[PDB]
Amino acid sequence: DWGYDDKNGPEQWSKLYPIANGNNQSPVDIKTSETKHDTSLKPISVSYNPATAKEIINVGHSFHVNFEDNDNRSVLKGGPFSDSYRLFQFHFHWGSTNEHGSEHTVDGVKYSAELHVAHWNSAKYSSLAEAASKADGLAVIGVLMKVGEANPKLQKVLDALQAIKTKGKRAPFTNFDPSTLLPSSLDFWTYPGSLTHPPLYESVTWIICKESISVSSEQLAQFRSLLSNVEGDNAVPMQHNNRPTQPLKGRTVRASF
Ligand SMILES: NS(=O)(=O)c1ccc(C(=O)N2CCN[C@H](Cc3ccccc3)C2)cc1
Ligand SMILES: [Zn+2]
Repeated sequence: DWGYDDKNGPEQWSKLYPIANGNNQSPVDIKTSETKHDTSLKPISVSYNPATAKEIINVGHSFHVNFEDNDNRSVLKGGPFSDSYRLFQFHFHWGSTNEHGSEHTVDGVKYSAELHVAHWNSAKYSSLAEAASKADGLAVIGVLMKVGEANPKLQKVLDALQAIKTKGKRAPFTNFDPSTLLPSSLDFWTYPGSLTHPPLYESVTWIICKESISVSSEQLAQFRSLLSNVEGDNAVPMQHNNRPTQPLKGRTVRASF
């Protein structure tokens, strides 16, 4: 299959997934001198119901927190969108050291981690599986995480990790509103892009917050403590899971501010 190590990592993904060399690949470096302000961009509005939080899962290369997505209890609206988008999961990316780990970069600056909050177009489509490969099917909020003070909002997520230490492990994760993880200012950049790992579908409208959130060095250690192996095998920590930034290929990054 695919991964983040030497033989199966980002540099080699194009062999199984040709779209990796596509025209709408993510993530990107946001150059602030080259962004175009857009007055038509409405403010981002998120309205999430904590009752939709369902489950936390170790997926080998990462972990996901999944949400019930059968109705519109948890929605994203506004920004560049006419359609309402339904929350389905959030997850993080991180790096081997504090010096890197984010996927998106801003004026060449790499952050320590990045939060992704993913949604699918339920106005246009009937399911995530239908939406996933569509140009307007997915919307992901990206939040850059800067190493510094411990983030108490992250704690419930971090506390849950001891129950899903190895690949394939899953556990209930309930009564959680992930808008509590977002920065106070929702000023954003947006561009048309892709999933940042296989299958790399060019189906994502990216919403990148200009304001970062904090994470401590020890909080990052907890991410890196997660194991990629199945229970009983020799422990293989998830050291990193961030893709290198990709060519803009003439796309414009728009700013709401
Ligand atoms: N980093 S990112 O771009 O924000 C990103 C967005 C969505 C997903 C995701 O939900 N999955 C991808 C892996 N297989 C699963 C099923 C799946 C496959 C394809 C599309 C959606 C979901 C779940 C992963 C990464
Ligand atoms: Zn992601």
